[PDB]
Amino acid sequence: KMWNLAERFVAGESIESAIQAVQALERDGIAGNLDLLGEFIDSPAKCTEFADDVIKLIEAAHAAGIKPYVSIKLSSVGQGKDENGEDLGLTNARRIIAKAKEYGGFICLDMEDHTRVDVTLEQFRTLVGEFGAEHVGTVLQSYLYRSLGDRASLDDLRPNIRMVKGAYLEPATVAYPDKADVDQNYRRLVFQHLKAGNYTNVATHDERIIDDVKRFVLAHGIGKDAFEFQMLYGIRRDLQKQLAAEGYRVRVYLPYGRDWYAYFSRRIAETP
Ligand SMILES: Cc1cc2c(cc1C)N(C[C@H](O)[C@H](O)[C@H](O)COP(=O)(O)OP(=O)(O)OC[C@H]1O[C@@H](n3cnc4c(N)ncnc43)[C@H](O)[C@@H]1O)c1[nH]c(=O)[nH]c(=O)c1N2
Repeated sequence: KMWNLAERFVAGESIESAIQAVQALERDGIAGNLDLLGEFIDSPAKCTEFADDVIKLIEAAHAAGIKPYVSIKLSSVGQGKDENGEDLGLTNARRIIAKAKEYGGFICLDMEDHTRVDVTLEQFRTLVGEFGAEHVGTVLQSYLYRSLGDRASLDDLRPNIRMVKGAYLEPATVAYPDKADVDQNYRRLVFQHLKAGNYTNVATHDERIIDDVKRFVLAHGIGKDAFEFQMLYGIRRDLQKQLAAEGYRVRVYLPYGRDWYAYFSRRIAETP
């Protein structure tokens, strides 16, 4: 009965359970951000199957009257694999974004470990050019030394970017080892993106940072339509509700699927 526990953080194992969970968030004035979980994705066949499963999700969400908003890791759809002379991740991402876009939806390219940052930001730029900044977004992680520079380099795209602290175990040659620096850099990324007038998703459960961002938005006259807070399903549900009740946009990341063990284990690891 790991599931009796994991149900807090994972919508369920089916597309149906995910849609039901988005519908519940929506009834509470909160948007959803769907994440298909998968573990075996280590072959071009399986990466493309995964992409097809994300597309089936997008169709089901659209059928259920939900604007598709889905986050994917490009490695899961073939990033770094060549199929007939083109990168499989880019090929599959195009299929997935085109389908989301047809239904007025949006895809976020999540950011993986440091080895995939350059390719992801190159691919993101390509895809923004093909589909528009209103339909594809990405993520920057405040623990990396390179992130402030990366954010500034994307300003010409006026891009939708989610700021996160960072999820991977990265060495000190790549990521600030001091949590104080990670947190200060997080504010810097959020504030520079907001000052540039780009749509910003403030993905954090750190209430001190949440309060400071509220302060910043107030002091700078930034509208509550210009950014949103984002949280993982099941973490600080009280803040999710409170921020929605105070007029902020809140969008909750909802993982689903049969392969939930690793995701669930990371939620357990991060228990305060
Ligand atoms: C919507 C969204 C989307 C993503 C990500 C986060 C979110 C919210 N992340 C993960 C992110 O990098 C970061 O690891 C987590 O958000 C945790 O960091 P915090 O900002 O919550 O602060 P921090 O880790 O400091 O935690 C702050 C507080 O939040 C609460 N909290 C956090 N985790 C909890 C838990 N498991 N159980 C109970 N309470 C908990 C506790 O109160 C804790 O003190 C991510 N990372 C990445 O590298 N690439 C990505 O694409 C993404 N995508």
